[PDB]
Amino acid sequence: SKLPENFLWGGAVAAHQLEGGWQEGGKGISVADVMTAGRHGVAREITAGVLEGKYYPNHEAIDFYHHYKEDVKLFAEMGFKCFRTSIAWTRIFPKGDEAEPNEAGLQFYDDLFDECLKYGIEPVVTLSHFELPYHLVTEYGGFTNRKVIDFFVHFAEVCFRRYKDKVKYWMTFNEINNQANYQEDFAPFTNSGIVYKEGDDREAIMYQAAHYELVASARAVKIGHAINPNLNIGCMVAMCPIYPATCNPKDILMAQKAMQKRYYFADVHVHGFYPEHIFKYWERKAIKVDFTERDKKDLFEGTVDYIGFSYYMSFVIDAHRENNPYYDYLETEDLVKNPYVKASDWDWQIDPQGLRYALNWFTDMYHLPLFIVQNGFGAIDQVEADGMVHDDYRIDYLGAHIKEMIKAVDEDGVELMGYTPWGCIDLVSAGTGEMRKRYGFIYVDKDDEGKGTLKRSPKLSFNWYKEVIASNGDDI
Amino acid sequence: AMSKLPENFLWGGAVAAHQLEGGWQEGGKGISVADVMTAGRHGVAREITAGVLEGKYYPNHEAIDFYHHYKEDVKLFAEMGFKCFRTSIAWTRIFPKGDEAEPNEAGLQFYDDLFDECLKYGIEPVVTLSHFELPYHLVTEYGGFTNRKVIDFFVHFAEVCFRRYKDKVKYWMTFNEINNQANYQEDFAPFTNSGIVYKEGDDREAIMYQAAHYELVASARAVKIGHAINPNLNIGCMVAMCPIYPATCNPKDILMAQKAMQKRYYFADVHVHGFYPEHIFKYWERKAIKVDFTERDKKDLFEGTVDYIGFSYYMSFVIDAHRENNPYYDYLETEDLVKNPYVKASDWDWQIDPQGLRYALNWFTDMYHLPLFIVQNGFGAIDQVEADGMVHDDYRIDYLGAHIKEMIKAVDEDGVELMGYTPWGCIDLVSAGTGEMRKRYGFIYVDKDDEGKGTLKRSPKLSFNWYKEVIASNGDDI
Ligand SMILES: O=P(O)(O)OC[C@H]1O[C@@H](OC[C@H]2O[C@@H](O)[C@H](O)[C@@H](O)[C@@H]2O)[C@H](O)[C@@H](O)[C@@H]1O
Ligand SMILES: O=P(O)(O)OC[C@H]1O[C@@H](OC[C@H]2O[C@@H](O)[C@H](O)[C@@H](O)[C@@H]2O)[C@H](O)[C@@H](O)[C@@H]1O
Repeated sequence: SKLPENFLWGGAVAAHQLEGGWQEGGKGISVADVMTAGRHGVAREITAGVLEGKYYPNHEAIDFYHHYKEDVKLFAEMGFKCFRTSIAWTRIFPKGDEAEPNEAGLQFYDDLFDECLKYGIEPVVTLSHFELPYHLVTEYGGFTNRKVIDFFVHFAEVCFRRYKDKVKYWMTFNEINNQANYQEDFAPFTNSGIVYKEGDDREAIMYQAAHYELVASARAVKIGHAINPNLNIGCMVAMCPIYPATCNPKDILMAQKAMQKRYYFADVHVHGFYPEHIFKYWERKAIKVDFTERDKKDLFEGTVDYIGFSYYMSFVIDAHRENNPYYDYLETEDLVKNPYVKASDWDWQIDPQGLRYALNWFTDMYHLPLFIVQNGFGAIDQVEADGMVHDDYRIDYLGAHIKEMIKAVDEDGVELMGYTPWGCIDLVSAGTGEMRKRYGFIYVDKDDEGKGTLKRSPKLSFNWYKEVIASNGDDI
Repeated sequence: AMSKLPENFLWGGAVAAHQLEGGWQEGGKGISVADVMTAGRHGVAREITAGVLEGKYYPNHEAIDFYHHYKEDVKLFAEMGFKCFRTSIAWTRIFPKGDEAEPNEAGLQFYDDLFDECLKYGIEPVVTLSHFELPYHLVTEYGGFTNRKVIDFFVHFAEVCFRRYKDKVKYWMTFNEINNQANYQEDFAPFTNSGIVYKEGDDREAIMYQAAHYELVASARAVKIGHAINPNLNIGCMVAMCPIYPATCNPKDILMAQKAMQKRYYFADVHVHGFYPEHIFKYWERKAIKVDFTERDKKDLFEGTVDYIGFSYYMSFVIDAHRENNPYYDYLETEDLVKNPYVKASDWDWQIDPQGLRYALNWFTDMYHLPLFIVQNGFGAIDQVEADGMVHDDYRIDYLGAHIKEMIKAVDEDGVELMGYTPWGCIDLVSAGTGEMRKRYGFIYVDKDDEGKGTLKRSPKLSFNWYKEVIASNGDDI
């Protein structure tokens, strides 16, 4: 085979997107519990707490909390070699600032992790995934507050210890670089728990939180390895490679400066220091960041073991916008459409070839092992009279990507730990809080009005993926 | 009130021993590879003759007699106010055949006198150990750098120079533009980079990779002994940086660009990181290229990484996926590249893209986080002397000006770490590619034509006083 024997095939999810039981076992209100439903072309509403008259899809989600044994069993039917999820911060520390963790909460993950380990499924765990306690947001302002660093490090330490011999693979902060787009409220609210107000420099406040998180990460990495040196602790960034529209030298420069801005987090996770261009940017913009000598030391001592990343699409930038003499990157303004590729009904361009670019790029910059912890295809699914979703459009997409990651390993020589398709069981979509935007090999009976039996049934892609794993990639 | 560039920025001018020196037999200097290369023209290759052949014109034999003129010439460098001066040590001046037990004293003394003369004016020498001029005996007798035995010979040479000049030269580089031979389809680079003489049947690519590996090992070893002799020496690598742009956002074009860069600059990853990128090893399998490569070599490479990246910039390239039957995205420099439709070009069809210099600087910075040194940049054009007795080379001034502006942006806005800036061919010399005098790069005009005649008189061009003023104001006033 072309992939190494122990290659980690699996499937990915996040606590707040699937678990449900948002109030069970003392679980506290998380940022996710206050975001209402939306849709393609309509933003999710972020409320000042749980308001009457609103629908909050994450509250009940797909009730994985009461269903996990049945679902894990399916994951084992496909033959997962691993399973990625996050530990819900608000199940361990309801409000965030407690001196002691919620035991019921630790127990739930004990029970979940034991369940996977029965079938030989190695857990892969993300510490923060879009679900910090909503209390740290109201009470402290989220990761704008330096003291929240220690709250995260407490939470991580607790988690490392309880699971030091059950969980081999960890990631600190989910897609730490989504907030690179400070222009809208989603990323800053979910990466970082930032609610903006009048006169706030949104960009300035984003960089501070990002810095606190990068520093929280480096401290957590360090502490993990002390507890169990064998732990593998990685970072996690959303990779959307950014292509220059043409060989016009300005487009070229725009592309390079955009990548630099979108992925400086990686350089810090990896090299242990900020690149010079960020400081130059801050000076230019008069952005001041609370950045200490101790921070600088934590960052250099807390670099990651591998890079985990999501991949769904690629972008294209050009130099069309004038009044940009410094070549700033505006995610909401500088991006144009790639004429050479197709897209989803949500307009996420489909570019499997970009997965290979990405893998090569990470490899060339960083020379660390890599882990595709999210890749997937969100689409409308229908049920055929035969009772099964025939999702060949999903199979085609996953398929084309696998073929490219294999080329990268076999022809290019990148070290890739594994591959984890995203939303492996139908779940509440992050960007939209939509059920109708489905990603799973497994269909869950529930719609965007929250009606349905919630019964699960396999999709056409279920057996397909099963054969993929069993063939270790030789059968696409 | 500070400048955008550091106060100790190393402004200077660059050349190579075999293109200006002459005295190609003086002091027992041996025949080098350049001494058997005839003169050419744009479109017409120089001829690589087997030995020095009667009835053939070899322009490097006399060049501009800098060997006799150096003192007055260095005086001109001082007049413009150079902070540094870059040249190479002619290998064949130290080891005429290359395999001697003991070095040549007269050759050593020459560079002693030359370096002394620079320092009399406060000009810091920047030295390149191998610059397209290895001993020709090593070609005929050993097969050049295709022979593991030449690693030793080179390191012995590096060692002698490091010793002799350990308190005179602070800035060194090992192999000039070591990556040119990435273009192995044509004879030039492989023969100048590496002393390779191909015959019918050769796997040109495979042989290039071997010589390159040996030079990379020889480079690591030189770095290590240089530092042992004096840990303060700055010893760098030297690569030709022609950045390679994808034609369009077609993913296939994007990938051709990334893979081309990977192919053309792996040299740098080795110099900097101290090991090969995996993609090379993978590539070598697909091609069944066998490279003689010991654990000892592994160790040397990993331990002799460089202090800084010296590079040359002249232009940007463009690539696309138009070529058929390339399912693995191999890179052929003579076939995959297309013209940039957005820029202008010199009379020798070199494209002018100063913004590409800024891209280059960020690329090195992003990949390697080392100090960079722009050690060659220049504009080759036809000069004519006006009635005031001076060449009015505004074209040159404009070219250099534009590049300098971009590099300032890289520093002042992008934060790259740049040690200095060395316009190439600061004095009119014999060109690499063509062995031409008419392709002038200089701030200083040398009266000598392509038929070998002229008084060899030196005189300032208009750019002379321009550069002087660029330096005096540390780039403030371009
Ligand atoms: O549910 P969604 O909206 O389809 O998102 C998919 C899945 O991937 C990750 O985020 C997806 C993307 O959402 C935006 O922030 C940007 O377009 C991208 O940067 C980002 O990758 C999340 O990890 C996950 O929770 C999402 O459900
Ligand atoms: O060949 P020229 O006109 O002298 O210009 C090159 C000059 O700078 C450096 O570049 C070498 C060039 O040789 C050509 O054959 C290639 O096509 C170019 O890509 C390459 O840059 C040399 O280091 C120097 O010796 C040359 O004089």
